[PDB]
Amino acid sequence: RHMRTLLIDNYDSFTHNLFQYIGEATGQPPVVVPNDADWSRLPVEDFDAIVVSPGPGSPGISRRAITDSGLPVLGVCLGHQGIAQLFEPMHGRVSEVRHTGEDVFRGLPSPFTAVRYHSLAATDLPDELEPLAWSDDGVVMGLRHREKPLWGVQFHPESIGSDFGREIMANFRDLALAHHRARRHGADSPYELHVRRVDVLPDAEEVRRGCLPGEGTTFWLDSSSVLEGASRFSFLGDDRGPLAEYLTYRVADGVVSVRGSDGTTTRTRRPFFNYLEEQLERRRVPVAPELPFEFNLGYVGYLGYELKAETTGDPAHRSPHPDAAFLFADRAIALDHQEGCCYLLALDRRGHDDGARAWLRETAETLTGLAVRAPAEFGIPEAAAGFGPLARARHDKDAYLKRIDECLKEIRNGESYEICLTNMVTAPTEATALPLYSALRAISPVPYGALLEFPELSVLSASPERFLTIGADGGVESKPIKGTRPRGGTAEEDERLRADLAGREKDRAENLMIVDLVRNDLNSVCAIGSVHVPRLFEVETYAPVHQLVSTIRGRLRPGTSTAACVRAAFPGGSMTGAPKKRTMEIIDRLEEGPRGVYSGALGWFALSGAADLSIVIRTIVLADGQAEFGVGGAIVSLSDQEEEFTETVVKARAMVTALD
Amino acid sequence: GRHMRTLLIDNYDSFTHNLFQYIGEATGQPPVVVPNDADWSRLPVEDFDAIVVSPGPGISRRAITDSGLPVLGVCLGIAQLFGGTVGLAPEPMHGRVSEVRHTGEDVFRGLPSPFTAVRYHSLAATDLPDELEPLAWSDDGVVMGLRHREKPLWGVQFHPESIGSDFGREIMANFRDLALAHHRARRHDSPYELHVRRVDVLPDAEEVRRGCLPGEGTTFWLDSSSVLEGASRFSFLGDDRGPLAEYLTYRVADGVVSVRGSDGTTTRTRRPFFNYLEEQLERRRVPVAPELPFEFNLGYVGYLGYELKAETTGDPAHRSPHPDAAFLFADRAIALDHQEGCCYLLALDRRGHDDGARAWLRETAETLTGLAVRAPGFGPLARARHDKDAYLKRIDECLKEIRNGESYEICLTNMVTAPTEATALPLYSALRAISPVPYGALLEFPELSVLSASPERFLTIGADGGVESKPIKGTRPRGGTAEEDERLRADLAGREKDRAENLMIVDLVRNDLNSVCAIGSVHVPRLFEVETYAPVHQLVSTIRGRLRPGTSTAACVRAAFPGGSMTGAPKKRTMEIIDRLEEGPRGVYSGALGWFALSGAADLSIVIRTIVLADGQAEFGVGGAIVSLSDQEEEFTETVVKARAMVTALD
Ligand SMILES: N[C@@H](Cc1c[nH]c2ccccc12)C(=O)O
Ligand SMILES: N[C@@H](Cc1c[nH]c2ccccc12)C(=O)O
Ligand SMILES: [Mg+2]
Repeated sequence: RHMRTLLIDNYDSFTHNLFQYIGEATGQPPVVVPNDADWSRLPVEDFDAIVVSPGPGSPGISRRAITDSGLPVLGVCLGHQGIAQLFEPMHGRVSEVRHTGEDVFRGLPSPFTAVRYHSLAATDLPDELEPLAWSDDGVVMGLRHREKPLWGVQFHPESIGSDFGREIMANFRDLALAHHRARRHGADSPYELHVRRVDVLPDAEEVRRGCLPGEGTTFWLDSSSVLEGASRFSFLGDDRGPLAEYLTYRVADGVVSVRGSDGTTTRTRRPFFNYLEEQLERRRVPVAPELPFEFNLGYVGYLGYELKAETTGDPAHRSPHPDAAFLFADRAIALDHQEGCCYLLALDRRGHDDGARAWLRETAETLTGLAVRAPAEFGIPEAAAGFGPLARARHDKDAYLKRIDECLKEIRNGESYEICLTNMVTAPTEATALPLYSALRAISPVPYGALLEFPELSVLSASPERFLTIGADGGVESKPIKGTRPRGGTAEEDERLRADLAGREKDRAENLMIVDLVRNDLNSVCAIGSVHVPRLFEVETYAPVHQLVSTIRGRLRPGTSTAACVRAAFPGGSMTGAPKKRTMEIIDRLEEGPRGVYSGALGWFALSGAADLSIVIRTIVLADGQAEFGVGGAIVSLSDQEEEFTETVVKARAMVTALD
Repeated sequence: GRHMRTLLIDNYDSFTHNLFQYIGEATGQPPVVVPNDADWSRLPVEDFDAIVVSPGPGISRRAITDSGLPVLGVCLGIAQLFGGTVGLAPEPMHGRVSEVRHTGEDVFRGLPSPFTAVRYHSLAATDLPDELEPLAWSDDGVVMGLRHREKPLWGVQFHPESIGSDFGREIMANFRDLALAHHRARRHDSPYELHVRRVDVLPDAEEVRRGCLPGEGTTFWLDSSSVLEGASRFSFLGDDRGPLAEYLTYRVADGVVSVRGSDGTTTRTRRPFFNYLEEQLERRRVPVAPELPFEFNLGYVGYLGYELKAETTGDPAHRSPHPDAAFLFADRAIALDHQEGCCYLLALDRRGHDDGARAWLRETAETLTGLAVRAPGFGPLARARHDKDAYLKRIDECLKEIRNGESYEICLTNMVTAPTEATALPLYSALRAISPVPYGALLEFPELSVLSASPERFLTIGADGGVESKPIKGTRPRGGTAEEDERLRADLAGREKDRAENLMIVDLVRNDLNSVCAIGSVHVPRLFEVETYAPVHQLVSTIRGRLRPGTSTAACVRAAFPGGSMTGAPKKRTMEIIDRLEEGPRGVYSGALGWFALSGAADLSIVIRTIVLADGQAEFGVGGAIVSLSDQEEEFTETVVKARAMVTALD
């Protein structure tokens, strides 16, 4: 559903201006009720946010909305003064307003112009209210309640002489969504989360080898590249805990297989995304304030491409691997690469003591023993050599050139605007997961690296791509990568190719169409006005390749689960193309087989409702003495067949090099 | 009344939810999304006001052809449906930007040319049938915009909602506006029949009053005494001699509507005036005549008295000595086109009969052709209700209310009365020569004569439901030299006090228009523009909106009356202060004077710089904004300055 806003009219001549601004900012008009209306009569349960309009004179139902309701409230002028009390003269004149950039003022430049309609201001402010903004005149322009979701502005955002009025109203809408997403959680948690900070940062690979079994189900979410703003944390754990479970899914059957600490495999004939939504709602646990990350344990694993059968796609091909595979992590180790410390997370059932407090104690001793001095740290045409000596692509060059030709025909007939045509390469190897991964992470250090060691398969990911980062507050971020340029080797040819990638209209167009596609997916589950693009066509360089990256953000609608958001956006637009449904049908025909783990999502669903998912690219799947890795690229009207083939070989190089 | 219901047909493409967002933000209401494989039988198409047809790689055909509703086709349709060609573009372009140049018409209203748009097509429109018309072109010479010349169909061969496009929200709002215009038009079984003859001669306006209208009897002269391009162009003259003509007056005391037929009998009706006017305009609806370059379709010409506030948001604190409303139902009018130099004659028959309307046109056409060959302090005996000492204390009282936060701005006015041995026409002749204005008016009614030298636009409302208000607030006198005027118009635009006085009224009128206008439609295209007339320099701001569907022209006037530029903010509480301190009625002054067209259009001035003649005495209102920064002596002197035009004309 969309969000519901109550606009309380205090009988001033500005209520209808606020009506317009709320309407434009939130995409839904507020329900207007008079101040002297009956409170007990009003269906306040139906409403999700109150805007208290300016009134004449000094600070009826706007009092009850603040004290009792418990709903998000925005006080405008006399509503602001109302919040200040319950807990020089300028009319139609402008002041420069300076602020901290928090809550209703986020995104706004300091200063910004606003008009004031008052002779009275909040001089002595109560201890439970903090000021957020001041006029050049030196009176309080913004305030907040430190616990309750209450906000005040001592100016008219909707005044013609004011700037960023719509933004302030969009910010209040955003604050109210996050408040109602945080109210869903109560005393309903079936687990107690124990946290322990250890003041050592051992090498992540020492933690994997030293703390995790070696044999059995393990996960390692590996920030092998650490850069301020891009990546900060690594996560590791195993299935040895008493409350830990391993979950698999087959589309063909449509059954969820679940292995507990009983040893029993439970078969449920249902869809995975609904299964996950249900478990995540039932197993809800609130985020810890002591943690600088929002992964407070939960599900770690991958969603395979073929899960499209439950989204907007057809079950055309069977994967030989599970279509979904997740460890429910009851215990995990978190490395903070910025601050140089560790966090130990362990689940106890809210009533019981299942040795969670004991695991924190034991693994803390182990980790301090691994803390030792941190050790010391390709171009074309050799990058475009082959897939390796023992390797065999599903489609050889000729077969792939014909699939590209078929893509160009489908685009000429106007069936697709962009096709992400991919190939699958299978090479025999006797290599074990961890040694092979140790070589890969050294070759291609990356923000979204991962080693999953599951019974059916090992996943060795050197992905740099963010699919969905969802906060517990309902904030969504997607960083689609599309537009690739090889490295030069010669640092002259390299920075030349980097500049070529940012400038070429072809690559910009490849990226833009995916930005529009991901915007569309997000808009289907996000609040009207929340979906925006703060960064377009940023260049990111990694050991193997130069990548064109765009950033899309949104805010989930109330009643939309984190699982619902991923379903709406799965499979990733950056791995399908536009329009998605018809493009995935073209992909089904030309690829003549499954993608499997490749072009799916890999990451975690937290018990806090937060999530962080990568796109599975630059990944080796190890199963039964065989390494298989996907490679692909965008086909558009302007594409050259030879160049597009060469691009799939280049993208394989990190995986080809790791294997030998 | 209600908000517009937009339908969005989903043609199975990854663009629908982006269009959903942009329609939502632009119109303030999310569209209903319907799959293209829906059943048109079961679909309640009657409940929807507009259709957006999403791009594709169904019921879209029935939407454009059958439905007969406003349609915006984006990318994928209208071209091919009306026997147009779908031919290959010079270069296929998917997610590729181009500069779009356009005429600035319909969906392109207010967009700069060029603007940037993203394209997702390999096919374009080469040839276009007579019925279709191109509105926009790309930088590689491809049609980017079209419309049907009759049916309300618009085509856009780019994605407005694409991240790489600009002014996408503006395009969807423009389409919403056009959809409101189509639905306001289709509503306008007519009781009357409108006859129009163009006469390519322009006589002197004052000689048409003397020659064509009688010296005694009920007459009107809407006088563009000042004529400037895009400000004033037309003058309207008429009398009550017609067979269907009616004189209509109202009293707030009784709440009685008195209508006087051309037979001579007067029929009385107990009904709130705005509810009567709405009811009559709804009954007497006659479509716009596109032969006419003006919107006045015949109808009611007259004034709304300040005391009508008792039936809007105000209290009946004082009874006007004059009628609280007074309108001549003009069945016959002379229209002067000062730009093109021709006269238009409008005459009204009843649908059933022929009452010599065709005859009146031919006769007065010969009369006008004949005339065009001939002619192509407050005063010495004046008495203010409040003398200086009294008016200064009413300002002191205004300042008390402002310090106690009861009002942000009070428009405190005085009423001046002076005896005169002068008749309506000679006095107005002097007044219009002294102070040429766009909204000059001579209304000669039985109870009173109204001599308006108002430059101020209250509400200009088109038949398409487009509303404009130009509130004036911030005044300065003229100077002796041209160099003195430049200083004073520079000073008026610069002072914080005058800018504040004006801004608060802009916020007030925006609020009034938003109560009756579509979400997103209300904007201020011009803020703090200085206009110069004979008596003073005026600080003027322009406000625009579009009426909600099911909001009458009369309903819009009711919601905005009295004008914010003559009350202050907040209007309800400030009008109570005015009631207390003025100790009597304003009457015609600070009311609204103009016309209500049978087409649903209206053009109303604010009554300022106006003399009322009744019982052989002249009376005129003057006032000004009182704010926290107001000096009493200065505010009083301001009222004496604004009297100069009325005082010089009387002397
Ligand atoms: N880079 C993430 C953690 C992470 C590493 N590899 C991943 C793979 C999938 C999901 C998350 C991750 C962070 O800093 O918080
Ligand atoms: N100036 C208006 C007509 C007009 C003149 N005086 C008026 C007084 C009231 C209303 C309208 C008018 C026009 O050109 O169209
Ligand atoms: Mg602004």
